[PDB]
Amino acid sequence: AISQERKNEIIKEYRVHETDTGSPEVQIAVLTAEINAVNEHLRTHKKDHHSRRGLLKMVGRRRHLLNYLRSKDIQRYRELIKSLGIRR
Amino acid sequence: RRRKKVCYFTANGITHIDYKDTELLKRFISERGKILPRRVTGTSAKYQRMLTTAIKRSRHMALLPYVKEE
Amino acid sequence: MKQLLEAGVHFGHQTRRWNPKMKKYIFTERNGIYIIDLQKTVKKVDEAYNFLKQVSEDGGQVLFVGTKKQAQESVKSEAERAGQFYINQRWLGGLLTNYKTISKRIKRISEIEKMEEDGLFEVLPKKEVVELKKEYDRLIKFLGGIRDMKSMPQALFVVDPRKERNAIAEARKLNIPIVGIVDTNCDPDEIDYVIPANDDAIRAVKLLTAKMADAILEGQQGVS
Amino acid sequence: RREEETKEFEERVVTINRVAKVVKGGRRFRFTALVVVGDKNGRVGFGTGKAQEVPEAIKKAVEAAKKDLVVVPRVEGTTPHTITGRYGSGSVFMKPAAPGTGVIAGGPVRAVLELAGITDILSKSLGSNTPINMVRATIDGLQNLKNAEDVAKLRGKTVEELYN
Amino acid sequence: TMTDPIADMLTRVRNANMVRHEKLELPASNIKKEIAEILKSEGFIKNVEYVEDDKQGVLRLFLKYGQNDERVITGLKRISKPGLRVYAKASEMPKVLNGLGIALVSTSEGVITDKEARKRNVGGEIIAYVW
RNA sequence: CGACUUUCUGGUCUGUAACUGACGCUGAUGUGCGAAAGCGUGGGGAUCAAACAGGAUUAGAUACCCUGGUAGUCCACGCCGUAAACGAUGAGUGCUAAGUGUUAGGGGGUUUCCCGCCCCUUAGUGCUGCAGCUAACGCAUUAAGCACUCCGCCUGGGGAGUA
RNA sequence: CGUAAAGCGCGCGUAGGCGGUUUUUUAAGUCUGAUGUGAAAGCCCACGGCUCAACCGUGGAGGGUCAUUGGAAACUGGAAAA
Repeated sequence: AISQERKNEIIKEYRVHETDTGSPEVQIAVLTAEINAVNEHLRTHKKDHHSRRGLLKMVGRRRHLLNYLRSKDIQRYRELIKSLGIRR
Repeated sequence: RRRKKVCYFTANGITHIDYKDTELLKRFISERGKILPRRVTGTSAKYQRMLTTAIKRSRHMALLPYVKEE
Repeated sequence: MKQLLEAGVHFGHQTRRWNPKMKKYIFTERNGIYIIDLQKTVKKVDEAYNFLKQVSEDGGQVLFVGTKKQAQESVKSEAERAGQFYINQRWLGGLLTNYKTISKRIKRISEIEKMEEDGLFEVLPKKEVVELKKEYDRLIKFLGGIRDMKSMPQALFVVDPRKERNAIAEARKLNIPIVGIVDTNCDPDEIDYVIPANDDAIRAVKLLTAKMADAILEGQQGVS
Repeated sequence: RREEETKEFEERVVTINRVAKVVKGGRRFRFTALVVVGDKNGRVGFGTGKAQEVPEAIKKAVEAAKKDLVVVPRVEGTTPHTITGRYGSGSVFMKPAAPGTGVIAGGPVRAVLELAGITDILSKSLGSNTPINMVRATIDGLQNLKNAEDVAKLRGKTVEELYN
Repeated sequence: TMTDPIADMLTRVRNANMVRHEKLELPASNIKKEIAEILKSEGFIKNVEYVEDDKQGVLRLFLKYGQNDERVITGLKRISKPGLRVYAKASEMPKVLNGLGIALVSTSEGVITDKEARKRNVGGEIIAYVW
């Protein structure tokens, strides 16, 4: 939808430390949850324009940040991709 | 604004009504059934946009006629 | 001269729109109007006093415009006391760059005043006399009493810029040093000898005109 | 502004047109002619005017020409430096030249520069070919032209450390 | 995203010329301080004053104007801009306005006016003319 | 995009500033959406309305005019993929006089209580206008000004968007 | 590139182009010096000789997006750190 409760719950395990709120690992995780949610609703409703526009924008941003973490660090990319089971 | 006195909202807020207070239905509407728009009442834009849907719902209740000409 | 107690008469201006170029003169707006500062007013007025007196020292000549209402009765008094030519009404199109018409105007005046002696009125049909009398009346009225304008002037005084754009622009075309009262709603940089003072007040304009007349007079009575 | 008939002068006409005003019935025309005026020693000015006849029109243009005047910052019989004039798409471009070259430009602008007392100068008209706009652009370029003394006073330093 | 800070400073300078205000504000930089110092050393800048606050800048400069309120330069622009960077040898270095103007140029030993750069026989990447 | 209520769902701004520390902008090719009309598939058709019928005007009117009137306008899924699709103004960033409003906010003072008032800050949303700019008209912080990066495009008209 | 021909309808975005602030570092670009080379004839300059010129000769300069190598590190670029 999403909900602040489940968001705040899931970010605690993926945050790099307790006090942080950025750390795109957090962002990649919440974006992945968001894209699955919107994709389920978009399969529920085949025709619309805001949904697919949104999905494309968030996928683009997720890829941009995922590529950003590919140059800052090299293990983080791997641990996230095989933990979220994403970016084949 | 050159319309009537501003800040008519001094007697209502933050949200209203929707149907339980005829004390702000009949003031803001005419005698034939028509709505009084913002120009004569002097109220704000937001309160007008709420009272619009409010009468839409209240005429649904049969508490209020769509048009009262007889 | 200027002193702060004489600066206490000046208060407020007309407030319909204010040019952002002269915020520096503004002290602090209050009661819904803008007021002009007075500390710089004394210094500027003292200076303009000095320049006007210097103009008078060499035997100068200055013009007085009073086209605005509630100023004429003071403008004529101070100019006639001053001993220099004067205006309180219509500035006919061109009076500092159209010299070929001013000479003919004063020449027509010199012509048509004198025929009253040898017989002008009733000495002929009603048609011409009724025309010439109204001609003389309107000429002296809307031109003024000025009949001594002979040598092109080197400085001018004005009552208001906002009404008198066309003449202040004509003077800029003739690169003459300009001095005159400056409302807070007028172009500052069109005038080089500024006086940030009020103009609506009858007493304010009266005192400013009296002081300027005394300045021009003091400078003229000395060897020129 | 401040016309003077005290210096020497050289009248010079650029173009004449037969210009018409159409009314019901006939067709009214009034000749036009532009002129440039200078003493070819460092002072120049252009002029325009219109009348029903040639001599009266050109006299009007000349008498209006002295009223607009140009200081013509000049040095060594050449402009101090190179510039580009621009006025209403009538662009123009000038550049100094070694002595013995001479003014090379279009007819009107040649007359403008020959009559402002410049001997050797390089330039080429651009954009529009109508005499009036390029002549006015040329004069505009001369208005915003500066010399070594005109700048050395402004900047805190002096001449002989910055010089052409 | 700002593509070029030199373009910003020169636009600020010219836009200060068109309305005439003694003071202007602009995020500083080491190259910016150096070129401001050379601007003051030519004579175009009345005074220079760097300040520090979080984080960079902000360089405050005091303009200069003639007694009749006349702008000193008649134009000001850059040459080396992104995409098409430019360079200049020692002999090939251009004399804009000759002595009149100067040609700011960055060299292997530092940024200097056009003159010294041709005197020492060391060129560099030009940045902006001024005149 | 203007009927209401709910279910699900995408975006925007302000403040905050704790946080990630340049991760940004433009962006060929590629992909998708894309007015109305038009088409495939099945219904529905109360109105309105191409084609068409009658009459009237009209030298003549298959046009306007009046009365009907099918497809169509409607729905559901696909199809196509142009337009004066405009602000005839490409996107992103920074700077440059003002005043006046409007929409959703914020800070402060004035009031026993601001909800009554004012000032200040935002962002859009307008107008009048200075500098400047333009063939001129006009643009003017919602630049067609002052610059930078990137993309698209033009190099006379007809031929011709034709082969 | 408002109206004159010229901003596609717009959106998501690859390749590419471009790049906030500071420090250290590399020296690829850049700047700078040398070395070899850019045939000769030709262009230009200077001189000389055909009676002069044309012409020819002589010598010089000039000519690389050139290679090697000695230095500089502001800027572009590479690396590392804020």
